[PDB]
Amino acid sequence: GQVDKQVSTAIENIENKLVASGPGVTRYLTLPQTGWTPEQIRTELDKLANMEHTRWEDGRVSGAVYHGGQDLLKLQTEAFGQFGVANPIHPDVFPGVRKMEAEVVAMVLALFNAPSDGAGVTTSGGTESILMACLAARQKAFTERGVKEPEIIIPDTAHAAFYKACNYFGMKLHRVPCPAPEYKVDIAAVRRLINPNTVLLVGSAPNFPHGIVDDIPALSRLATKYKIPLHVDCCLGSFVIAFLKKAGFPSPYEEEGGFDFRLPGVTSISVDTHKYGFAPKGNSVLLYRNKTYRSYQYFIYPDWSGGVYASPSVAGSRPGALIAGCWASLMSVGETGYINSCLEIIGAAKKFEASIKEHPVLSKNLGIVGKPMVSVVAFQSQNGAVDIYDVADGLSAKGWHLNALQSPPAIHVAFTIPTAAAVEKLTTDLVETVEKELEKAEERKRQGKGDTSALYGVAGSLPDKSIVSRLAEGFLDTLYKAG
Amino acid sequence: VDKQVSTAIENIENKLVASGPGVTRYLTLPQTGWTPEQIRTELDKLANMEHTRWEDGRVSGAVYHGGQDLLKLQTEAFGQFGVANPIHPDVFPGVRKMEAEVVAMVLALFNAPSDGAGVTTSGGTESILMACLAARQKAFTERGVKEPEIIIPDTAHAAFYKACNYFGMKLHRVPCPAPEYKVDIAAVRRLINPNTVLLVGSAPNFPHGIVDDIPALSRLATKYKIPLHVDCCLGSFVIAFLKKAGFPSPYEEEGGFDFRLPGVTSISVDTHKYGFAPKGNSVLLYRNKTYRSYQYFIYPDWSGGVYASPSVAGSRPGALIAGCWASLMSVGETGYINSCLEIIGAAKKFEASIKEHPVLSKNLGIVGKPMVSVVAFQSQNGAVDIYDVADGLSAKGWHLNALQSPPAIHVAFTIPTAAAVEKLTTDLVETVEKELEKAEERKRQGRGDTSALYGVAGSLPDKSIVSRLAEGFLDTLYKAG
Repeated sequence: GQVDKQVSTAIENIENKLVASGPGVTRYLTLPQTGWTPEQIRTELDKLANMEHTRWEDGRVSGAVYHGGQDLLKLQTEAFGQFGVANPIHPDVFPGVRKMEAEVVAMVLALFNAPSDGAGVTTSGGTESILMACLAARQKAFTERGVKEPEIIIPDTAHAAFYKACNYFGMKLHRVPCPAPEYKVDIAAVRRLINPNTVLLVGSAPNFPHGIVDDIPALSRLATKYKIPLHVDCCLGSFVIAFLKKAGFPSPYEEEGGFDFRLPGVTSISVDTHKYGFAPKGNSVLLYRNKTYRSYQYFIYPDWSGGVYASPSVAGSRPGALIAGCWASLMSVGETGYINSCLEIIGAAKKFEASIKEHPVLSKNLGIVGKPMVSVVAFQSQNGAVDIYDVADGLSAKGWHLNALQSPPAIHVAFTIPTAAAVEKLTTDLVETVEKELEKAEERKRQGKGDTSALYGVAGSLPDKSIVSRLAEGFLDTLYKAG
Repeated sequence: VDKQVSTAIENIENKLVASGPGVTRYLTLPQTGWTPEQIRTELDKLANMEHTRWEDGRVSGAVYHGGQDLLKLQTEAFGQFGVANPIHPDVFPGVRKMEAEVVAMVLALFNAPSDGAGVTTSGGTESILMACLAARQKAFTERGVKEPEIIIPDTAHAAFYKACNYFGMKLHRVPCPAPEYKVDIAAVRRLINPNTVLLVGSAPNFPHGIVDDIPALSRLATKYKIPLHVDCCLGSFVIAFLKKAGFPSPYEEEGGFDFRLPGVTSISVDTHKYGFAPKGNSVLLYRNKTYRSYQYFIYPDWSGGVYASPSVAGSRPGALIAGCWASLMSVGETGYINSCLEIIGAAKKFEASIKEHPVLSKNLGIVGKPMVSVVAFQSQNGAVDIYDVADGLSAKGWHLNALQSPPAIHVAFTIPTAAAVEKLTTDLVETVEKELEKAEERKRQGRGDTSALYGVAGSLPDKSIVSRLAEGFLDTLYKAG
């Protein structure tokens, strides 16, 4: 009962927090009987656009909007306008799109020093990329090594999409710890888990939670040695991780052959053109060391009454409009653009990182998680008087949308062109937030002795996960609740 | 074999990859960003590359509306919601709303129950995948099934195979025999076993545009307590508005083909076909939230925080969502009824033409009894090879769909193609006539046409051949240099 009531309450709170109601909220739950007018639609749409929301425009949201620049957005919009009806599955009908796509891939292959037989596909997103990589490896190991009970070895810090992959394609997952202070995968632990049913090694460049780049060289050595495909999740490093050297920022493992196709064990890399490529959402690229590989992810069904069906990825039908958007984005930004943006973003990251380490308050109370090199800075509490989640809620109350982590308890900022412009303000607000909690503790001690974010703390520590499970289930339901 | 293959592939590449003077191939990022005007210029160039003229209504079921007014609106929506990502509802509430509303509107269209739930997917493929996954997870959680099986009609969409391949399920193909080209209910029944986790039905099916016996499937589904999924991807809005338009509604008098039938647990609908939403916009419908839930992915233990996603994709395009939404609102019931009237009208007209026109009626035959937007016809004359007809129309600039079982061609009518039905009829007549003449000279004395090679390869003992051929195609799709 009680658990139930608590849950229901929590859900109700979520719904009350996400579902926007109140006078003015017209809920359109059935098709209009007569078509609205263009102006009508435009009006309503503006109305929607101006709903109250975390002001990403004010650079207060972590890694949600990477560029946001009107000029670019317009361009993307025009591209969309020109290729609105384009569907690449019909290259003979939409050749332009087909070209643009190919080119996008090419351009990315180059960024990561791909071999000449390098091949790649566009995917809707990093999730899809990862899925397809996994599938690829599975099919590979099946066709070649006749493997039937597939296994993949991932770091704990690895992106959940991998678990999704294993869940979907029926693979056994192995999570290796990334212990402090390095917060990098345990190579020995990886080695130990390698067995004949291992079909994929995974590495992160960097990883979502902490923004740490795993020991891709070491993983490559293992991969080469045991003849197992290495996949690099670079979704989040995107362009930024690549332009690091050009920007002058140290490139992860430069002196050990980098983190990309330069390393012979690296067989597949996933890159999100929509994160730091600044492409429209719905634009990622998966790279394979050779066509031979890529092929495993293809779906061909020749016996179909409707004709031979062939699809390179998950989707049959896709949006040429978005493809074109991605393309132009790349062309409009260009090497210079990316170097510049890199400079800014990484600069901001480094500045923040310094702030935490140096600022008299922060340096005493907080600590950086590992040694982040890219665009993601994760920090945790080094003072038992300051609960990190409390800090999170404190910043949230100040209008910040940062990312709360679990293992360990921490917060991360994924810096984007917007957030980079707000770094100082972030620093300020963080200082103030921290101070406040210190006073609270002081007041607690004075008194002798309400914690929010407990969902990630108390609930994070809760014995069963069923609780958080139901909580999320609600969230998701809410996402589609209109009535 | 190898040489033949390689040649074929080379022909494909030489037929899809535009080369030749002026074809600038950008294989690396420009060193300095291009200017807006430069980009616009290039983009126009790309847009005006030579291609099958869908604008002239010569492409089957690729562009459903294509109307400038709508496109502009969609474009504006995209412009306003370019950066929107629904996974952040607190950041992009509008999108979150619009989505929910879309789902609702569709749920209504198919007479969903009050506890009816639904998600948006990128497309019908994804819808189908998610339905299959849902069923699987259901049967696992509830009936502890470990070796899942699904029963589908032969005419069912390949995405089902993809689903089974992906999620490791056993697939059962049931025949759809002439003249009905509907699934064999008896054969379905016989295959039902404790490991059966999903029954499938088509409304209509892609190849022949036939609606399966959804009532019967519903009965079986209720009886054996197995989920029924209706693939409605291709019936989309048009099948929903058929009766309103005045055209007969499949199985009206037996409770229709949608949630009115108690056995119908899930329906997949493509807002991007006849909803006229931008590409990347489909909806999956479930009789109850409880059901829908099975397709959700929740990973709570993740160091980055509790991950939860409703479908395949984590990140998604709010721009597209908003576009789809507006499309609906801008078109409205009236609009859809009108478009239905036109499209179905055209289909029927074509169907009649084939049955009545002195030439065609003698040489061709409709496949089954189509009622929707897909009209499929085959050769009734051994002198006329359907694929040859296909190639003939192809030479006339038509992009129609060539089928295998049986050998046939289909037209999926869209606002464009509907406007060209007459011209299509004319060109078809002329095409047929030609092949008849050819056969005359043939018989008077005693080669290989492309489509024929497609048929020959499909008639070959092993599919490995065609497989490779397809692979090549796909590779081509990503060849830039």
